[PDB]
Parts: sequence; C-alpha cells; structure tokens
Amino acid sequence: PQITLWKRPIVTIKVGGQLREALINTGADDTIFEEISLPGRWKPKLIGGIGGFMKVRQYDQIPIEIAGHKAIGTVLVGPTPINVIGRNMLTQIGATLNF
Amino acid sequence: PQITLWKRPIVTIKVGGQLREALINTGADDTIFEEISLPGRWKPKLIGGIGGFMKVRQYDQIPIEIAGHKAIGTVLVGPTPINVIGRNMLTQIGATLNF
Ligand SMILES: CC(C)CN(C[C@@H](O)[C@H](Cc1ccccc1)NC(=O)O[C@H]1CO[C@H]2OCC[C@H]21)S(=O)(=O)c1ccc(N)cc1
Ligand SMILES: CC(C)CN(C[C@@H](O)[C@H](Cc1ccccc1)NC(=O)O[C@H]1CO[C@H]2OCC[C@H]21)S(=O)(=O)c1ccc(N)cc1
Repeated sequence: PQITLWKRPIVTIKVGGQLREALINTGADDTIFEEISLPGRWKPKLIGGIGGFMKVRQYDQIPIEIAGHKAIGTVLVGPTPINVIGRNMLTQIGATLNF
Repeated sequence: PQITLWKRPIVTIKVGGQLREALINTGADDTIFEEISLPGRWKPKLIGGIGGFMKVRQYDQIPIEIAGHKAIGTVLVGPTPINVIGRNMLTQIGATLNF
C-alpha cells in the first residue's frame, strides 16, 4: 500500500495468533508491543536511555503480518503506551519513504 | 527520493538560514529543532504528556527545505535531544510510506 501521513499511520498487525493495532514509526529502531504471549526463549533488554531505561522481553525471530505483508524479526514485549512497528520490521517488508 | 530504512532516516534540512540534520519520523506529529533562531511571533506550547511535558516555542508558517523539497509549517524550538521532521511537514512534501 501507499500510506499518506495526514493521520497517525496506525495499521492492523497479525502477531502471536492475535490482532493488534500499531503505529508505523520510522523514528523507532525496534518493534514493541504491550503484553502479548510469544513463542521461544526471551531475554531481558533495557531500552531507551533518554531519561531512563525500560526493561522489556526480547523475542527473536517472530513472524508478523503488517497490513498483509509477512516479516520476521525481533519483537520486544513490555509496558509501552503505544504499540510500534519500527525499522527492524519495516525493512523486512520493503517499506520506503517516498517523495 | 526513495529512502530505505536500514539506517535511521536522517536528512539535511534548510531552516532559518542554517543547515541542520533531522530524523524523518512518521511517529511524530510535530517537527522540533533544538535551538535555532526563527522569524515571527512565537507562543509557548507544552508538548508530550507521556511522563511529563516539555515547554517549547511554537513558530508558525516557517519555510523549510527537506532534502530539496520546500514545506511551510509549524516548527517547535526547544530542548529536544534529536531534531525531528514530523508528519506536519511530511504531508507538505507529499511524503508517503510505500510497500
Ligand atoms: C521505547 C518505547 C517504549 C517508546 N518510544 C520512545 C522512546 O524511544 C524514547 C524517545 C524519546 C526521544 C527524545 C526524548 C524523549 C523520548 N526514548 C527513550 O529513551 O525513552 C526513555 C524514557 O523512559 C524509558 O521508558 C521508555 C524508554 C526510556 S518509540 O517506540 O520510539 C515511540 C516514539 C514516539 C511515539 N509516539 C511512540 C513510540
Ligand atoms: C517531543 C520530542 C522532544 C521527542 N519525541 C518523543 C516524545 O514524543 C515522547 C515519546 C514517547 C512515547 C512513549 C513513551 C515514552 C516517550 N512523548 C512524550 O510525551 O515525552 C515526554 C517525556 O518528557 C517530556 O519531554 C519530551 C516530551 C515529554 S519525538 O519527536 O516523537 C521522537 C521520538 C523518537 C525519537 N528517537 C526521537 C524523537
């Protein structure tokens, strides 16, 4: 698809056998969801650093479907106020910015 | 241009008779630069809200050139750690996300 930016670019995601809404965020290195059960072994990760750190669970090699397109990558699970699709996943779907 | 997302999408901006680097950020509603002198009347604005607020100077109707393309819009000036081009400006240049 082609997504214009007059509204926040929030899209439907398939992840962990569930559906979630998430913000497509070119400003985010990583993809993070609030609390979802995912498969495999996780490890703790501290993220952020600008004013403090948030501890999250890092799951690698998670399949997601982002508005119809399949991606595999790292998904962080933790107490984010806003689910986010970051560049790690956007590269996998071939997302570009165009003007 | 077409910008891939394997690196942070940082681009050269012309603003206030100066050059700055800024992050193209689809996750940001607004455009914010660290401290730059701009023309016109500003007003204070509190931004954020997620953990606290940052007070910034809001300048309206500021021309910028974002990798070659002219945009006019609101520019916030304040103590951001990272200069950001947000959706307010991205819509003016016709920036889209495509996959
Ligand atoms: C890490 C996520 C929970 C949230 N994100 C913001 C985060 O990257 C901020 C971005 C940031 C940049 C400049 C100034 C303030 C915040 N950086 C940061 O270090 O925040 C710290 C704040 O306390 C800790 O808890 C979260 C991470 C740690 S994000 O995915 O990029 C993001 C960015 C903007 C929006 N609207 C929604 C999500
Ligand atoms: C407002 C700017 C200074 C910074 N931005 C982050 C900001 O939107 C966070 C985004 C955010 C989202 C979820 C969790 C934490 C932070 N939201 C927020 O309310 O932050 C508050 C923190 O203290 C105050 O100072 C800054 C604004 C106030 S941002 O332009 O979207 C931005 C986002 C990510 C990066 N890497 C760089 C910039």
